[PDB]
Amino acid sequence: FHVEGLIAIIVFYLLILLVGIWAAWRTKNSGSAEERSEAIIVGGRDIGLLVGGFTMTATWVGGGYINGTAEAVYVPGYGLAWAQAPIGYSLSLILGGLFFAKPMRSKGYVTMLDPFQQIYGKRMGGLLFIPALMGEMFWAAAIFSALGATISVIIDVDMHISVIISALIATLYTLVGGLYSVAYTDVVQLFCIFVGLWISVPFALSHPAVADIGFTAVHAKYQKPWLGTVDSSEVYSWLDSFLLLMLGGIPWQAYFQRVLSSSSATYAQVLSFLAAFGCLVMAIPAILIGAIGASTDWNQTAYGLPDPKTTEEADMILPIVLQYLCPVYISFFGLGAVSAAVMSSADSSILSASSMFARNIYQLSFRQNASDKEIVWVMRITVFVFGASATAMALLTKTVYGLWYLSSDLVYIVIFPQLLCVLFVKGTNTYGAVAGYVSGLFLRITGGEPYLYLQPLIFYPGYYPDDNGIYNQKFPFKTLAMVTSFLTNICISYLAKYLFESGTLPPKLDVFDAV
Ligand SMILES: *[C@@H]1O[C@H](CO)[C@@H](O[C@@H]2O[C@H](CO)[C@@H](O[C@@H]3O[C@H](CO)[C@@H](O)[C@H](O)[C@@H]3O)[C@H](O)[C@H]2NC(C)=O)[C@H](O)[C@H]1NC(C)=O
Ligand SMILES: C[N+]1(C)CCO[C@@](O)(c2ccc(-c3ccc([C@@]4(O)C[N+](C)(C)CCO4)cc3)cc2)C1
Ligand SMILES: [Cl-]
Ligand code: NA
Ligand code: NA
Repeated sequence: FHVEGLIAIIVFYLLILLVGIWAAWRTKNSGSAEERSEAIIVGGRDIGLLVGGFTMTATWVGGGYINGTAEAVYVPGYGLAWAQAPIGYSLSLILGGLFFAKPMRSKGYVTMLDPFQQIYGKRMGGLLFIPALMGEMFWAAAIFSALGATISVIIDVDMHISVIISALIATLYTLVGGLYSVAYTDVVQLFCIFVGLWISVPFALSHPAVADIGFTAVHAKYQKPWLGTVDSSEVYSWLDSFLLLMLGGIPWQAYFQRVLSSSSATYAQVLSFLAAFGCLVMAIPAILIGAIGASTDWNQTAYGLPDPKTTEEADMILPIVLQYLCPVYISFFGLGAVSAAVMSSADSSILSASSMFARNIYQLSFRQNASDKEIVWVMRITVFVFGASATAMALLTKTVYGLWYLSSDLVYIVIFPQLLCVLFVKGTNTYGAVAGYVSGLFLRITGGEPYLYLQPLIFYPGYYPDDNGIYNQKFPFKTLAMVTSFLTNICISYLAKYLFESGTLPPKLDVFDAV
C-alpha cells in the first residue's frame, strides 16, 4: 500500500472532473436557445476534425481492448495470429468512413434510430432499441469489472470503493455536460493513455529475467513461440470471428454520435480515417507487453513459480508485468493509462444510451407535447440511473463477460442488416423488418453459449465437448445467421410489396400501413 499512488490518482480524477465542468460552462450557448435537449445530444454540429478524430479514438480504445490484446498474445496456442482486435477495428472504421456516415450526416439526423423510425414505424424503432441498450450496458459493466481487477492487482485498495468512485466521477461530468464535456475529456484522456502505455515498455524490456523477444518469436525457450499459427482446420472459425469484429462494429450509436456532430460529411469521413490510424497506432505497446510476458523466466522474479497462466491468471498479464517487471512510478503510470482508457469508453456508452432513450422513446412515443425543460430533466435522470445500474451490474455479477459477448453477437446479427436495408435498399417494408428480426433472434438462441453454461439446441457439423461438459461449435453459424436475416428481410419485404400492390390480398388486411 503506497499512499503516493492513491494521492496521484485522486488528483488525476479531480483534474478530469474540473476539465469536464469547464467544458460544460464554456459550451453553454452553443445551439438554438429553444432546442436545448437536441443541443445536449449533437452539440450544434460544430465539432472540427482533430477533436472528432481524438474522441473517436478514445471511444474505441478501452480497457478490454488493451488487456485482451496482451492476453491473446501471451497465452500459448493463440499467439499474434489470433489477436484480431486491431485489424478488425481499423477495417470497420475504414468501411464506415468509406460507405456510411455520409448519407447519415447529409440528412441531419439526431440519433441512429431516426432512419429506422421514419422508415418503419415507432414500434419497430422501439423494438430495435433493446439490443443497443444491452450492448452498451454489458460492455460498460465488463470494462468496469476489468478496471476493478487491475486496481486490485496493482494496489491493495478495496475494489468496490475504487469502482464506485470511478463510475461516480465519469457520471458526474457526463450529467453536468453532455457531448462537449465527453469529447473535451477524451482529448486529454487519449494523451494520458498514449504516454502511460509508451513509457513502460523500455523499462520492462531491460529486466534481467526477460530474454530476447526476437529469438522467442521464432524459437521456444520457456513456452510456445508467441507469433502463433492458424491450423488448416481453424480457418473458418478465424474468418467468423474476424467478420464479427469487422462488420459488427459499425452499427453503434457511440460511432454515429461522433459522425452526426461533425460540421460536414467529408469531415466525418476524414475523422473515421484518422480514428482507424489512431487505433492501429495504439495497438502496438499491448503486443509488446504480451511478448515480454511470454518471453520471461518467472522463477527469477518476485511472482515465483508457477507461471501466471498456470495460476489461471492469464487475463491479468499486463498488470502483472507492470507490477513485477517495472519500478513503482511506471506501475502508477500504467494504472493511470488503464483508468483513462476505461473512463473514455464508459462515459461514451452512458451518454449514447441516455441519448437514444430520451430522444427516441420518451419524447417521440409517450410525451410528444412536452417542453424541452422536461426532456433535459429526463436526460439527466436517465444518465444517473444508467450509470448506477452499470456500476451495480459490474459489482454484483460474475457473468458480465458472457453477457457482453452475447450482446455483441446479437447487435452484429440483428442491427447491421437492418441498417443496410434502410440505407441502400429501396422498397423495404416493416414486414421484412419483423421477419429479419425474428429470424436473427431465433438462429442465435438456437446454438448455445458456453460462457453462460447454455447447451446448444441445434448441432452443427463439428461439435465437441469441453471440460465442463458444455458442447461447443466449429461451424460459422453467426455469419450464416446474419446472412439469413438479411436475405429474409429482402425477400419478405418484396413478397409483401407484390402481394399488396397487386394481388388477391384485400387492402383491409394491411395491419401495418406500408404499401
Ligand atoms: C528457481 O529459482 C530458484 C532461486 O530462487 C532456484 O533455486 C536454486 O537452486 C539451486 C540448486 O538447488 C541452488 O544451488 C544450491 O542449492 C543448495 C540447496 O539446494 C545450496 O546449499 C547451495 O549452496 C547452492 O546454492 C540455489 O542456491 C537456489 N537459489 C537460491 C537463491 O537459493 C531453483 O532451482 C529455480 N528452479 C528451477 C526449476 O530452475
Ligand atoms: C468496438 N466495439 C464495437 C465496442 C463493443 O463491442 C466490442 O468491443 C467487442 C469487443 C470484444 C469482442 C470480443 C469477443 C470475444 C473475444 C474472445 O475471443 C476472447 N477470449 C479468447 C478470452 C474468449 C472468447 O472471446 C474477444 C473480444 C467483440 C466485440 C466492439
Ligand atoms: Cl473495450
Ligand atoms: Na477508451
Ligand atoms: Na469518450
